[PDB]
Amino acid sequence: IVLKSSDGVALESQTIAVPLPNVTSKILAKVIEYCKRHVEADDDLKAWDADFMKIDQATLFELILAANYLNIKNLLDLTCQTVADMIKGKTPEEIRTTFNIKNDFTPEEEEEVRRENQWAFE
Amino acid sequence: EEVEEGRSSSSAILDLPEPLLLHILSFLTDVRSRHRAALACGRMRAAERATRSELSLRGDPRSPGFLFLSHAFRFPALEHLDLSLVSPWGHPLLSSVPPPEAISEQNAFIAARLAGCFPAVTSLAVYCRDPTTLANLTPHWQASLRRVKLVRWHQRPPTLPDGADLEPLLETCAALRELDLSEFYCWTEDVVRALTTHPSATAALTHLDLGLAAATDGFKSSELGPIAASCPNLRKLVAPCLFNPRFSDCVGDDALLSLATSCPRLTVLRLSEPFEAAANIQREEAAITVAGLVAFFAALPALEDFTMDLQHNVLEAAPAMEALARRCPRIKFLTLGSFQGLCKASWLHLDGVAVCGGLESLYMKNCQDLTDASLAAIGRGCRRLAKFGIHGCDLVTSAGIRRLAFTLRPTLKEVTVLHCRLLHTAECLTALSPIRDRIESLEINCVWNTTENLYLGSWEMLRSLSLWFSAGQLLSPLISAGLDSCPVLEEISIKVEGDCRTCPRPAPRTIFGLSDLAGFPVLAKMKLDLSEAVDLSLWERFYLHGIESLQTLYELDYWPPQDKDVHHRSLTLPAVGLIQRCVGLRKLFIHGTTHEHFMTFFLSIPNLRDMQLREDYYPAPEND
Repeated sequence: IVLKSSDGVALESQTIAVPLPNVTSKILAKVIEYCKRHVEADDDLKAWDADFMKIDQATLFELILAANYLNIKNLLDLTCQTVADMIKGKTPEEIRTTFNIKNDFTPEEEEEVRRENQWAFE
Repeated sequence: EEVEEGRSSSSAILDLPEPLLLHILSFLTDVRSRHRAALACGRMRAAERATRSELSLRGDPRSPGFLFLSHAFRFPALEHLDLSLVSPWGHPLLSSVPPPEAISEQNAFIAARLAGCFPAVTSLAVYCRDPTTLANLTPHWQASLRRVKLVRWHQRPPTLPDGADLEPLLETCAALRELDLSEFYCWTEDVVRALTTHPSATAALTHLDLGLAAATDGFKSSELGPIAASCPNLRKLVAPCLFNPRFSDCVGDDALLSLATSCPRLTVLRLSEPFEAAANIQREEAAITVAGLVAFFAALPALEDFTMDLQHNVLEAAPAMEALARRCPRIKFLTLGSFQGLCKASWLHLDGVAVCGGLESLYMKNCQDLTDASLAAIGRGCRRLAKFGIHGCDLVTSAGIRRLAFTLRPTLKEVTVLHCRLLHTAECLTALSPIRDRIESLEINCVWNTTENLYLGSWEMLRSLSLWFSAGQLLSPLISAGLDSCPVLEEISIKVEGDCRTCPRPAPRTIFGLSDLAGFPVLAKMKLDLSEAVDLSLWERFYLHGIESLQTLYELDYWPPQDKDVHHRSLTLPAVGLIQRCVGLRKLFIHGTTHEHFMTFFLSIPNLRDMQLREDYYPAPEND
């Protein structure tokens, strides 16, 4: 609906309820593609979310920040669950590798986190 | 022009605003992944502790290892807290009974420390040996404790007055809304006395589970009456009831109507009759009639989850099911037991249960006139069926199952076929071919035909499998029956019934066939239940030999056989050895006891972590 991006249905975003100086023209192309496909009145609807989420990690984190400035609750949850499943089943070092995390734990601070974890069943 | 990027000093997930890092970690529901995520960096550790929604305390809160922890061990947003599996298993936690004043201040310190780590508990589960456990625990959460689950597989203290087990909750927790007593043993007089003499806390209850650890013969009409009349706000009620008309205080037509009138806002009702094989009440009639069920279904317009699993039969129930579709349009989950005449399907149309179009889950136990014509008509009216199941129906064929699987291809995902007469394993697995690539859960009893096995497609979405056997029967012919390739099958549940001293002791050097499940790639969790399977070491070797061949066996729950004259379910020495050879185990839960030290399992299994002897049967041995 005449949505002006920053480089150069529009209601799913409760911040729209125009100038969008925080979202680029590439991420808004995915944002609009998400809302266009969901304004429909199952498996196919949910199978497209995984296909739409087959983006690179750089594009994914731009989509998360976009669906947070813009108030699209259904999109902010879909992109955040993707990052959550990435962390799933990986060792701490594997989690650091995927997201370029630096280990900032002292040898004792990590030992405390381990000792704390021994108080919860898996 | 487009250059590849090199080493970057920035991490995108850590450059996110911290409220968004909290939001990401809130979808990670795998506990081991949450523990590993808190080890990546100090910022994600703050995110994990601040968004962990639930936790089951592992270890002993009495030991100094917990009471002297840091305050970085703090879960601000934790809602559900499970203090049921605190070690030792089944011991009274924060009790006031001596095994003088030193225990009164020790309980307060352990409660104050538990209130520190979890300061926002709204759902609490605890092993309640005696009511002083609730009295020493609720002070810190009494203002926000909405749901409470009690666990006691032990004997009720003989000196406690009626209702004393639930008094600390009804007197202190003004925020209580859900009381779960499904695994909490107590007399039926206890639940009636407490819930009818506290009209302030009782009048707000909306969820009630009165299972009482399956150790009562059911609540009588003189007991279900006052309980329902005292809780006029119940939306979900689960309780066994005495339905035998041989007793003047059974639950019949009048008891049902009075229950629906005293609780009109019910949306989930699950009444069941405690099974007892000695009586063998197969075709005996019940005190419930179809004429009374129609008036009972007319008083529950908000009913959405109905379950009346009976042993005494209810006849000509076709009009009542038609009334359930009219007076209860939001019905979706229906589980019926010993209901006869559920669907005649004679003048076509869709009589009986087929009129209920909104059904998403249908389960029928002991229906003697449910035939192929019924399953044909059921598939016409119940186009939203996602879970289907028949139990003890001796007129259903493979042609009825196969037709239902084909006509319900889009929605049918879970199927239960237990102890049906004309349905054997190899013949029933072939009937489910129209959904062989779609079915996700399967529960069948194993019956072998000694011609087509040893003596096809791929179940591409089957993730859960449940099997029922008999003592001395083999699992090996299952691969030769149709389940030869299940790629995504991750969990399997096995149960063995029947007497032991009547089946011929299988020829030594034969085994049940646990090793024949190695062909399943991702089979992780197993539930081997041999509790109702009865030299005892010979029978555990028969059922446990080959479990070490399961390379991906991650989590295991084992139920040792009961004893003829002992209250302990001890693991024989070869049973311990065959489980100690499961090197891939992460969690090991033995529903009994063992003479071997609990550390021998930790040394024989390298990556073993969670282990506990959870003796969750009604006569717990009381180890101290």
